[PDB]
Amino acid sequence: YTNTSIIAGGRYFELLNETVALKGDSVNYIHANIDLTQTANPVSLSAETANNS
Amino acid sequence: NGVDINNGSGVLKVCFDIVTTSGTGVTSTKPIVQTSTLDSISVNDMTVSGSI
Amino acid sequence: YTNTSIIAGGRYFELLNETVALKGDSVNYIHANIDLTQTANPVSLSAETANNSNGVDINNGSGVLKVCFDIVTTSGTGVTSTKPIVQTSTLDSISVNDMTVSGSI
Amino acid sequence: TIKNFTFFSPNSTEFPVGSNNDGKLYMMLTGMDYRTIRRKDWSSPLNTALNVQ
Amino acid sequence: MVRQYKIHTNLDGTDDKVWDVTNGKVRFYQPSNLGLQSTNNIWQSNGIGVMGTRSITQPQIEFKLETFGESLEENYQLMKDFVNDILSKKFVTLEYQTEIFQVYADLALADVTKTEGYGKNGTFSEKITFDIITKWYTYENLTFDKIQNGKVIAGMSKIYGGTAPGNYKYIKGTSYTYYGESDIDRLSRWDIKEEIFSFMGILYPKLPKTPAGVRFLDDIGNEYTAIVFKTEQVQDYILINTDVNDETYQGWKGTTALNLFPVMDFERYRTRIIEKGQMELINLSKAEFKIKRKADFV
Amino acid sequence: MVRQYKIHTNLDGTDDKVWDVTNGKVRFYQPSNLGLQSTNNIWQSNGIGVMGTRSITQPQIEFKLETFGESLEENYQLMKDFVNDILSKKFVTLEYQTEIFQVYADLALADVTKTEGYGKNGTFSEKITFDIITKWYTYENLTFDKIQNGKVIAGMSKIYGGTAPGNYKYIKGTSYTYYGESDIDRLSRWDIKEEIFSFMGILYPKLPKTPAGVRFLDDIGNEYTAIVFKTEQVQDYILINTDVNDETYQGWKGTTALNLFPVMDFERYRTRIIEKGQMELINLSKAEFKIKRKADFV
Amino acid sequence: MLEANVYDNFNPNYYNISDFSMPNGKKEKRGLPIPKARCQVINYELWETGYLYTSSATLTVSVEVGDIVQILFPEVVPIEEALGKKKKLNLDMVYLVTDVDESNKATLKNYFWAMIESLDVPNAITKTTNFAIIDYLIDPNKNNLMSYGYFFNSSIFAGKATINRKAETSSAHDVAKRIFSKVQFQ
Ligand SMILES: [Ca+2]
Ligand SMILES: [Ca+2]
Repeated sequence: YTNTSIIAGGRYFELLNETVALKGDSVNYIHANIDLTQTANPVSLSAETANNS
Repeated sequence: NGVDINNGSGVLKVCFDIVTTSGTGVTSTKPIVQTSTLDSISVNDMTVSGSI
Repeated sequence: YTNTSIIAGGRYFELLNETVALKGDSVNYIHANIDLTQTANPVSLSAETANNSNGVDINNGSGVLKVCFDIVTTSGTGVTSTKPIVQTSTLDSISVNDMTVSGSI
Repeated sequence: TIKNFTFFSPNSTEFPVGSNNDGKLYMMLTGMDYRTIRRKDWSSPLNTALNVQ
Repeated sequence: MVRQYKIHTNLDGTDDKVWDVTNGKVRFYQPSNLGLQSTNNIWQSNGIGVMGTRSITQPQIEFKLETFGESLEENYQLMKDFVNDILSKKFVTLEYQTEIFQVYADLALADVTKTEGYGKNGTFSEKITFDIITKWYTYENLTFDKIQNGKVIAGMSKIYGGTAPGNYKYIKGTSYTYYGESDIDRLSRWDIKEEIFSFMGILYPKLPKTPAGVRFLDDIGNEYTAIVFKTEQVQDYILINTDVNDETYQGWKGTTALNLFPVMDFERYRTRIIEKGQMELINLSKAEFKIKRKADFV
Repeated sequence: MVRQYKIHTNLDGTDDKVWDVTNGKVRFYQPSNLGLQSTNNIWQSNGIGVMGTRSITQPQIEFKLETFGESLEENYQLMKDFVNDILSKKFVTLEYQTEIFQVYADLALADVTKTEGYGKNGTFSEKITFDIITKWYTYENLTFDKIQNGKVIAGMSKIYGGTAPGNYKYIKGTSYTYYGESDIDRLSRWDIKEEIFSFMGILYPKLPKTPAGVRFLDDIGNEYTAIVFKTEQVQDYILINTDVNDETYQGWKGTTALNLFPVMDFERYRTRIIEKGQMELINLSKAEFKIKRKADFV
Repeated sequence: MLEANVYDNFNPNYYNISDFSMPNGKKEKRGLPIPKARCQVINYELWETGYLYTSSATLTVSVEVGDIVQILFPEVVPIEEALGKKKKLNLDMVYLVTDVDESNKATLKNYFWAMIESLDVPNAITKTTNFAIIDYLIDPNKNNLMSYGYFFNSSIFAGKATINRKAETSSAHDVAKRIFSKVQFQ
């Protein structure tokens, strides 16, 4: 993600040259994960086997 | 009231005699029925004065 | 048993926050067991696979009196139903004014 | 906990039976609740005007 | 003070010659191992350990057997008398005794050595090896317990006393506590506190042609096993032994010993292993029991 | 300074009798091996080596067990006490303590020796062998972490301050950074930083009939395992132990202990091994955890 | 180690009865029970489909012949049941206990192959599409073991069934093997 902005749960963040590793021969569901207890890095991305919203 | 005094707190009130009166004195008296709640009875003979 | 009173073999006792452990997916027969030789604790409760009431005369002789008072049915996780054992009154001759029967004579 | 009553106490302290403990016992023997009573007149009660002795 | 070892031919029996191996002419010295070994079946997957069932194995006991005769004739006479006494009985009971404990082992003679390296006056230094049947078991005396009637006290017990027609008062804590029971002498508990394997109970029956024997009750008052015999005449005493190795059942009348096994109730006798609870006497005036329960390490 | 060895009958349990094998009357000396062995499964093709998976194997620890009694009576009394206490519990926990670490091992009695070579006042010098269930695990108290609001600073924080009607400036780098969150007392993280194997949690449930128990979240906020029970009445505390050897899932109410195994969700409880992430409390008012985590060599 | 859920035999003489009262009101087939014991699997060889070899594992609880063993994994498998529809399926390895030795090492047979056991199929059924054979093979009214319906990808079993040798009566095992070889699925 070269320059993508996302609003999730009313929280704004930017993906600037953020790479997500994928599973081969698969349908990858890209998720934005917000954990407010992780003070320094509250947002992380994941590639999952299903839509786990 | 039927207040459980043996287990909990409170004042137990229970009627035993009904007294019908006039202006002067007592006209008639009727006692409250003594209920005997039981699960099963094995009896030889019985006599009923009222009804079953 | 939060507050249950029982009379077994003419002996009165109270079950005050007394817990009995049960067998899963089973019909549990709850018994009151009276052993007079156990001076400090003559009464104990058991959950059994059958009604093992023995009719032992504890007031005239030796032995342990076992009497079933409750039937507790379970699933694999908890109690599904409870049925009490019938309380029998054996009498010779009765004089009565009125009677109500919910079952049958 | 199991509270035993109709049992002897060797040290004369083990199983004391109180008024409420016997009260509950008597109720079970005759088959009565707190809404009914057991009453017997050994001698008929006298009626003097608006009073019943 | 010091440890006493004793070898018994028929422990729990009348024909029991005892060999004082600690004190006597024939002596047991330096036991190989009196401890125990266990195989716990511990399998581990990814560093985390799972434990199976521990088979508590008992190792052979090897003693340095020395003889203390006065002549070559006396030492040869000891070795012949001692070793054959061990051979005459199928198994020989050892006794481990100290200031604190007295336990027993049921050894079976595995190996004995005889060599021509004689010390003074033809003395012997030999190794005697034993195989274990049961390692450490107590031989306690089991007796019934009696129940006593509590004392009568004014105001605390249930009596109609003082001013006529009597009075008993309800009080918080004191109230009415029953004194005892009319004929409390009818209650006798033969208490079983720990699990037992074998026992040597002598039982004297009351009435002939009435099933005579002992029954066992668990903690909830249910019967698990019962040694019940039916007899035509009254045998002065029934001498039952539950030991597996030399199981003995016999009804003694006078000087005659009769085998009571075929006349015993096979359905009631479900197990030999006695569980925690109590024992009841059926058709018995008197009984004397000798209980023998285990101890893995002592 | 010096090393401390301690034997625990039931670590993580109220009935925990501790034996000081460094200081006490019964002492452990000269451990055989405290290290480890590994089988790497190395198969070689044409001189080139390919490595499989390393099965880290733990070897038996043999201690020179010495007793320090004052009389023959006391030394016999120690050997009988110490060995039977180890036998009473299916497995014993060792405590390897030093200036830098405090690790524990789950031992099972492999072999104990008893001989008649007594030193002074009936002293004992015997070898005790143990089988390894789990070797070196840290036993630590796991607690949640709290989040606190950052301080408010003029020009740095998002506030409309100073001259009316309030002013917040967009700067380069310093700009506006939020102070904290309203009710930041709601945020609590039970952090899991390294992979844990077993745990002894005391769960305090809130609402009856609602699945009460802990669930585990991975690094992406998904659930892998959950120990969840659906009770009929409010238990005062649920006691859960994940130890493989003695699993406990009991709901205590007053003085009564209830087995919670059939009421548990079997589908949600996928694994015992807890991974890096966070723990969530389902229908719980309070929680108290004790985490045990393995270490191969220490 | 791996987590295992041990259940007693999924007897279709018991579970294939529509007497379970659903919360809405209507009657459905008896649901699977709770595991009689939760144990852990050690010293194992576990096969996903059981195409060539039969599985083996030493279990902590003393399992007996007939019991069903559900091996659990803390991961999820996404299966596409409809063109666009995908469902969150938890990873499982389900087997039937065939034999347990003295050391409690259980010989595990994959549930499907243990279900289509002793079942014979005539040439008349092999005449239609592969869907008809799958619908015949998976039926709790005929099978030795209980089954609550199959999930199948239409595209792979769309083709016409393979021609039988001598047009004889073949076993459910031989036909499945012949079909699974051509469709390239297990
Ligand atoms: Ca003998
Ligand atoms: Ca423990």
